[PDB]
Amino acid sequence: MSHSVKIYDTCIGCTQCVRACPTDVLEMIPWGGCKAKQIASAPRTEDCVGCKRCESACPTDFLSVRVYLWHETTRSMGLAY
Amino acid sequence: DLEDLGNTTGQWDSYGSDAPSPYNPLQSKLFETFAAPFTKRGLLLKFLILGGGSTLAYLSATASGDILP
Amino acid sequence: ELDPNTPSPIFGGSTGGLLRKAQVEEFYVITWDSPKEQIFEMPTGGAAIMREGPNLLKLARKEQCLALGTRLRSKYKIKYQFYRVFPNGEVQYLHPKDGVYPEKVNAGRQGVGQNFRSIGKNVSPIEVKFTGKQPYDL
Amino acid sequence: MINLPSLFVPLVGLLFPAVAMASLFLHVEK
Amino acid sequence: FFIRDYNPEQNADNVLARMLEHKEAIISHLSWASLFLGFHTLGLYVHND
Amino acid sequence: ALRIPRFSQGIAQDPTTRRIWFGIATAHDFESHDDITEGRLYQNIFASH
Amino acid sequence: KPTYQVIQPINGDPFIGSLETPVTSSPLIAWYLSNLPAYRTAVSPLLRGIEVGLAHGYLLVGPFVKAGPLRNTEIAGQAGSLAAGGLVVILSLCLTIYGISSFNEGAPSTAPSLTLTGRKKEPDQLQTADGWAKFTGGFFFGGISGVIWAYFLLYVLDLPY
Ligand code: CLA
Ligand code: CLA
Ligand code: CLA
Ligand code: CLA
Ligand code: CLA
Ligand SMILES: CCCCCCCCCCCCO[C@H]1O[C@H](CO)[C@@H](O[C@H]2O[C@H](CO)[C@@H](O)[C@H](O)[C@H]2O)[C@H](O)[C@H]1O
Ligand code: SF4
Ligand code: SF4
Repeated sequence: MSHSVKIYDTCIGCTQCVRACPTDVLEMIPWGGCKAKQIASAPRTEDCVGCKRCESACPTDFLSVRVYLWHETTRSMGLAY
Repeated sequence: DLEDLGNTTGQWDSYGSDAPSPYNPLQSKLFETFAAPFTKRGLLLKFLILGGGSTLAYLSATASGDILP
Repeated sequence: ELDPNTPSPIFGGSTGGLLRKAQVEEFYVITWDSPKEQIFEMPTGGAAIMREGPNLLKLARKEQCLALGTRLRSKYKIKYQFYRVFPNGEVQYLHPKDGVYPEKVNAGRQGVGQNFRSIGKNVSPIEVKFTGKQPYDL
Repeated sequence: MINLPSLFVPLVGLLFPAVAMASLFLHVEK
Repeated sequence: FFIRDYNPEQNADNVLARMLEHKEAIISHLSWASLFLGFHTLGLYVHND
Repeated sequence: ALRIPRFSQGIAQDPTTRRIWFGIATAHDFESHDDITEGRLYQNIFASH
Repeated sequence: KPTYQVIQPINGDPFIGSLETPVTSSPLIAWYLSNLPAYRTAVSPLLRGIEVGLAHGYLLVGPFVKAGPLRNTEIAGQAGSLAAGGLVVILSLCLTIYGISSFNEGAPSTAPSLTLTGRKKEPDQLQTADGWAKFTGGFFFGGISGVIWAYFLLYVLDLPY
């Protein structure tokens, strides 16, 4: 919000789990351990569109994720052009 | 190797651009103002919009005798 | 565009790729390593042979470079770069910045994750109706 | 003069629209 | 009301709540009316046709 | 890339048409668009109707 | 010689595309369109306005004088200016409130020429508003006007056949 769809989970481990998504996600931040201990819902998100390819794979274990920014770019659209 | 239409031929060569037409019919400023009302404008265009459209619509309908629908 | 051909990467023509508002906004070219010359899929309906380098073709929008990337690491190599061009050079510098290959640590950047509170019971509604006294703007 | 009350359909159904379709292209700009 | 306004701690044990709480039933003993009111009107009207 | 019809900012920007279509069809949803305070809103429905 | 120019797709880089081909770009097409706005701006517009206004002018006659609402007219008017003259007005301002997309506002003044322009970067705008006026001002006196040596003329006319 301006991109706020929660995929968070608890493991935030990313091996045989999830990577897919055009740019948006650099993660691998760590947080002071969780087993695999790469955590967070996100990296800085003012770059790309609105997939839910974001889960589809590797847990979010509450909500899926989805469309919702509303507040919508063009670059975040696909079309201006 | 005689034949080749030895540099055949070129043009100068295969350029085109640099003067293909004299530009335009004379008319210089056979108009210039001539009719101003779009040649004046700052500011207009309402003015005109109520006028043109007031006749068109005003006489556009009313009268003389029917001729009805 | 003859007087300078810089080119590394080899299409021929297409209807495809960028049309005007790449000039008027933000530009988006991707560049890469190669071994021995191979014939490739594209974004935009297809295809070409590479050879070498810069190996620096430019794309429309960022989804497209990364999109090869998947494309580009099946059939392999390490090295793919994608940069974002303006008209007017820089800010927003896109793949360069720290490391690459997200799935590493040096640092955090980013992200949080939670807003103010964690996933648990927002059965609880939204609260006070927007006033500029209380921390609802991040 | 005889038989002539035809102006409150263009001023409205025609010209009033002209105004706003013009004018209200203030949504684009002003 | 349930999303923009409405206040689960402010409401609770409390009859409007309880409506959420014992809700899975509410749609069922509703959907049981329809499905019944369904095929039974539709037996009588095709059969009749 | 202009700044344009206001209450929203979110809306106020996308070039893509959504800016008009949407422009009309928030107008009415007072609570929680840009302007709004519980004192605004109320009155902003009162001198409305 | 080269199978079609020194064989290029576009101006040169493939990547924008447009698959430049005949009907895009043949010495023969391309030329049938440069006093006119397609490439270069001949003159500061003001004049292009009426050859544009006028040519498009005496059109829209048999369209709405031979296909008119209750057609083949017995009236003094049509053959006719009539309604069509009304269209060039609606048209011509539907045309103006587009010259509020660009204002960009100046007089520089050059229909006079220095030095082969290049425009430089004409592509894209660099038409101020005080340009798009003198065009859609030429448009009115091109539309209305170009609507009369249409009807002024007797139609000597050719019969279906
Ligand atoms: C609310 C609306 C409404 C109204 C009031 C009208 C009204 C009209 N429509 Mg119409 N129409 C509408 C909605 C409407 N329409 C819609 C939604 C559609 C789409 C389905 C149409 C599709 C349609 C068609 C296809 C046609 C019409 C036509 C007409 C006209 C029929 C009679 C006529 O000749 O006009 C009376 C007046 C005029 C046409 C303009 C008169 C201007 C003259 C007096 C000027 C000439 C003198 C001189 C040059 C000017 C002097 C200026 C000086 C001061 C400098 C009439 C004006 C027909 C028509 O107009 O053909 C002739 C026909 O074309 N309509
Ligand atoms: C066969 C037809 C059919 C019918 C009967 C309808 C009927 C309707 N459609 Mg619709 N529609 C259709 C086919 C149809 N549609 C198709 C094929 C598409 C696309 C595939 C659409 C896409 C569509 C959309 C997106 C919407 C509608 C809406 C509507 C409703 C709005 C009615 C209204 O009064 O607006 C009146 C319309 C106008 C006033 C705008 C027209 C502007 C013109 C006249 C300007 C002319 C420009 C001129 C040259 C400039 C001169 C300048 C001058 C102004 C100064 C109406 C129920 C709307 C809706 O749902 O609203 C409730 C809207 O959402 N339709
Ligand atoms: C004419 C309609 C068609 C039919 C038959 C139905 C039927 C139904 N809709 Mg429905 N619906 C329709 C069009 C239809 N809808 C349309 C166009 C829309 C909007 C786009 C909706 C939107 C809608 C909603 C929102 C809901 C329903 C619901 C329902 C169910 C409500 C329970 C009921 O009425 O009795 C039961 C059904 C009938 C009387 C229909 C006949 C079903 C049986 C008898 C099949 C016959 C067996 C046959 C011999 C074997 C053939 C199969 C094969 C082996 C050859 C019912 C199944 C609701 C629901 O889910 O209820 C729990 C609710 O969710 N509908
Ligand atoms: C009204 C139009 C419609 C539109 C918007 C387009 C648009 C386009 N067409 Mg196209 N086309 C159309 C109808 C249309 N076409 C039809 C009906 C055909 C016949 C099948 C074609 C066959 C065609 C081909 C083969 C090509 C295109 C191409 C194109 C694209 C670029 C070419 C260009 O603009 O060069 C500029 C065009 C001109 C300067 C046109 C000049 C011709 C005038 C002067 C004729 C005047 C008529 C004369 C008085 C007498 C003829 C009488 C009558 C029989 C017509 C562009 C997207 C090209 C493409 O795919 O993209 C690169 C491709 O080459 N078209
Ligand atoms: C979409 C099409 C369809 C078509 C083909 C027509 C056609 C017609 N309608 Mg009509 N009508 C329609 C849908 C249509 N209508 C619908 C949907 C409605 C209800 C919404 C109506 C309601 C209606 C009414 C009330 C009337 C008509 C009338 C007419 C006639 C007069 C048109 C006129 O003079 O305008 C002027 C025409 C022009 C300015 C045409 C110029 C441009 C054309 C040639 C297209 C450009 C192509 C061009 C040649 C490009 C080729 C390449 C080039 C470079 C060479 C004409 C027969 C009138 C009539 O009385 O019928 C006999 C009557 O007023 N219509
Ligand atoms: C009906 C009156 C026609 C006679 C022309 C004088 C009025 C024209 C309107 C402009 C009003 C000011 O008078 C004007 O005279 C000439 C216009 O023709 C200009 O002389 C020249 O420079 C102008 C200023 O940018 C430009 O429009 C042109 O390049 C050119 O006309 C004077 O710079 C200007 O001051
Ligand atoms: S998708 Fe979920 S589980 Fe997987 S890494 Fe991301 S946050 Fe963790
Ligand atoms: S699709 Fe979703 S998760 Fe993936 S990059 Fe886009 S916003 Fe992020």
